[PDB]
Amino acid sequence: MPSLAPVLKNAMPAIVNVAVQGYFESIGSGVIIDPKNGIIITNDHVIRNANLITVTLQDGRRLKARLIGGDSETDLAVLKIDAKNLKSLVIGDSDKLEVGDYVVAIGNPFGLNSFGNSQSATFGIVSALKRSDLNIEGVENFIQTDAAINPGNAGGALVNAKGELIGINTAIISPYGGNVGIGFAIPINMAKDVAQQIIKFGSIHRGLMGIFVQHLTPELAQSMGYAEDFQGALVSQVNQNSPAQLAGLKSGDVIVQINDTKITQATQVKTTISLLRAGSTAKIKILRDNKPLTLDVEVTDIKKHEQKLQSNNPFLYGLALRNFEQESPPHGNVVGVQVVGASETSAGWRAGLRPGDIIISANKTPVKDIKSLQAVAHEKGKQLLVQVLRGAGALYLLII
Amino acid sequence: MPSLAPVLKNAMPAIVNVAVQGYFESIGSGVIIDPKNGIIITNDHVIRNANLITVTLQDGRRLKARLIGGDSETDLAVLKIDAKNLKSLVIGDSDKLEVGDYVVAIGNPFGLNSFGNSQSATFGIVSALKRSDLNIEGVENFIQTDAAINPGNAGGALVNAKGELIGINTAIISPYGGNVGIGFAIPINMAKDVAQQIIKFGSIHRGLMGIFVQHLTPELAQSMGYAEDFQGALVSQVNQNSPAQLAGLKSGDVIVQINDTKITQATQVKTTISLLRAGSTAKIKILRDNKPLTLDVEVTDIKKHEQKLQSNNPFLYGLALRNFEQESPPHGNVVGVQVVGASETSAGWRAGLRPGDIIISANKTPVKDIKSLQAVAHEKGKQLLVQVLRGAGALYLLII
Amino acid sequence: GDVIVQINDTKITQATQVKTTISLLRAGSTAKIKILRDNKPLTLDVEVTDIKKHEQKLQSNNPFLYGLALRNFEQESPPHGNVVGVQVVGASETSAGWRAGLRPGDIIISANKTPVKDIKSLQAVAHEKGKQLLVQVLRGAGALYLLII
Repeated sequence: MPSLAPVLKNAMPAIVNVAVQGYFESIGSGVIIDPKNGIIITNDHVIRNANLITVTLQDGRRLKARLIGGDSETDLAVLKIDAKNLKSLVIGDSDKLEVGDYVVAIGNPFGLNSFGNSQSATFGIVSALKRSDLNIEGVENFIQTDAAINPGNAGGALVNAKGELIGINTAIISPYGGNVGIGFAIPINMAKDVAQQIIKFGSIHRGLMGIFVQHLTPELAQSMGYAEDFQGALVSQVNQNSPAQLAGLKSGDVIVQINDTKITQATQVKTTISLLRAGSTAKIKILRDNKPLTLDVEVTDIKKHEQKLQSNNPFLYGLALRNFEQESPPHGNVVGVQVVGASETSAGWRAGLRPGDIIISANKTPVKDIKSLQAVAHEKGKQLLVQVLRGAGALYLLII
Repeated sequence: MPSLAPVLKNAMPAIVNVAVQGYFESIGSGVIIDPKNGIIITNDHVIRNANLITVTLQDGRRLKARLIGGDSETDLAVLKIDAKNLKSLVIGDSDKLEVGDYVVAIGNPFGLNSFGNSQSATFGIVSALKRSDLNIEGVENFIQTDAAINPGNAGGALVNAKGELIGINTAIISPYGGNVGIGFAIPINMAKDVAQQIIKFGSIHRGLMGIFVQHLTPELAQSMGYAEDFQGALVSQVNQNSPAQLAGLKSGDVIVQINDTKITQATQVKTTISLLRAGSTAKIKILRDNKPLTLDVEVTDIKKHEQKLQSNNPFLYGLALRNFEQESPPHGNVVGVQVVGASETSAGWRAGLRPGDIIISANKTPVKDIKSLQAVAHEKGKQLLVQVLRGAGALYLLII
Repeated sequence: GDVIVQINDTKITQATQVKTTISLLRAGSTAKIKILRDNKPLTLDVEVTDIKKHEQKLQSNNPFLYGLALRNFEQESPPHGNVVGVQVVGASETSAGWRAGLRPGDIIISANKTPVKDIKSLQAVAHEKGKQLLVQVLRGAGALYLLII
């Protein structure tokens, strides 16, 4: 007989039961990645805010679990179980998945197996790949399956016909919270990378290139000189003083490949960079007009680069400024720069500077334009003193 | 072509439609077990409280159905149809089922086939086996399937890839009552046994061994001297004056096999005994410590055992008694037995004895403890006369 | 019945002063307590000990039954018949017993396959040291096996 029984026999031990207690009892599933060190993988939201987490095997053993690390962005987490005689599953290649491939989802939906010896298997094909824009997670590269995934199936395994592990069941789209044949799983290659990174450092340190990326439609590709069937990631903006700008990356460029990964659409860029660790160079392969180029862009920590940026310009950082000219009573003819916006973390905001203020003098020197203001700001003192107009009133502020 | 069409062709005639009218119209499905005598099987809850039940075949024939018997505990029922030229399907072995085997569920969901010629087939694998603790039915040994089972699928057939009958679709778990890929069917071996027992006696007469069973976890197994991977049904309690107690069964014993059926977990004991008929001996194979033993335990009707139990101790039966000593005004020093609880069926309760009462005298003889009370109870009279303390007051009661 | 009359330098004239005087003291430091037992003057040196530490010294002394309130129990309760053992009046959520799934109202009839008729007997079985103590309890009509580690 044509059956999935033999293959599923060799996969079920690897899938376990996770029980959670917090300040509140949550249940979910887990997969055993490395039976040697006894470490299992599951969804972050399962073990979120958890005092005690308990893992039960098909053996029937109940074991206290220790939390190595977790990542809210990709909804992944790694646990260590202090046990032996654990069994595991062969890991597979999610990048080789094709729509229409048969898959089985193994997990504990509705807490059905009290004793852990009977996980639930549900059967389906791969509906779609590389799902994004779902807004379920910060970083999404989902596998879409019509195999039945319900509450409690999270952290469960999604396996191909051979029984290799290709995904971790995460979320579903439902009008009423029950499975309607649409479910999502995190591809194992992405998931394994996150896990292996977690064990090594205890957390994921992520960086930004400071680039905005736009989907490249065929209509749009023609106007930029490319072929209709051309594919890639269009670069709409490269931010000011960003690692991308330093590398020489420009607007109108089309990202065609990042490192080993090849890029055919914009949504692929964010997922590729998210796996990369901060402080490490990323090889970006682009086409500027129709000329091939290769750029090495630093992937930089968010907080760290925000200090280098403040260091360059301490006083005026985090401020949106517009040149301002108006005849406003009782001030009379007013010429200076207006504070369109201020950052709550900025030196200006701390000083009491507010949006809508008009800066007329800095360090007792009249300011008629932004370029003049930046000059006075450029010369370095412990503090910059500014005089601003707030409504009918005026104020003196000290940016330290 | 790789299809289920040929096999389902030889299965669809066996599945029929059941229509019910009561005081209220209910619809469901049925399967034809014996075409010779024209007997069909279905869920008990379909034909519950039913004045007239009508069966329609794929032939298009509509037939009045007669109710042989039904069992609320396993939610099964047998119907006899007075017709000829009926077709049926080969019955199969549910015990040979494995998780991942392809199965099809045949029934009339939502009443879609008005004329009976087009049952609905739904395709899925076997999600799990031996489901229990669901608390849907009194006796549960369900097959879990992700094939689509909806209202009106009850009493329908669940068939393997060969087209053999392996289950009767019974219940689903859903947040909103629609199929979410989790559905349950009664394994055919169990269902066939119930049916054949019904045909023979018209009802199921069930008995209790008076034994409490606990799941044996590997952690728990070690401390009792067994292997970590050992499996069985731990005997937590053997009731007082029970058939199990007479046979010599004790706490700490592990049921490893009952009759032909081998036992690997606690939930299997209840389902196994449920099939057994009262007044029939059950062969119980246990391990006391690590020593193999065999005991033959009588499976006894509940009403009969409680009459043997009442006969043994007539007056004080159904009473929970605690030795009582207290200095309570206006009684002064009070010594006697206190009625912690009384059974509404008890001789004591009928006599007007209530919980909280303190028995200080029996048959004009002072009672200072339970053992003394039981002695006075042991000597036989048509009635036992007791003197009780009810609050500040006292009462004389006559227990017959 | 002893009367604290002075702690260290601070002299004590009413009860509320004891708590405030000790509250200032740092853990792991000896406190000089001056009392009157009946009408005879005495001086005692009492260790001021951390709460978490003392509760670890306390668990070590009695590992299995710590955090439990136990009462001797005798009752004739169907369907058990004559029941004699110790009843769990209360359990502490931090106790080894509570973790094992032991609940108040349970009646312990056996420990390590040995029948238990009273607290003194239970404490004896608990006193002999194993990694775990196995107990059999009565919960309502049912009975349960628990493993206290």
